Amino acid sequence: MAEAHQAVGFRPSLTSDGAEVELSAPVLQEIYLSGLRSWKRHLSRFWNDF
Repeated sequence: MAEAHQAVGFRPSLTSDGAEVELSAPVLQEIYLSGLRSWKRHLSRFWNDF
């Protein structure tokens, strides 16, 4: 009685979200990585001078 299931089966795997979050992490990660590559050009002055 303490433990019970709504249904024997489970909704479609497609409907379920495999990813832990879907805020936009994948997009954010790509933008951050791309920005870092570009950042080096802007950081060149500081980078050259220890």
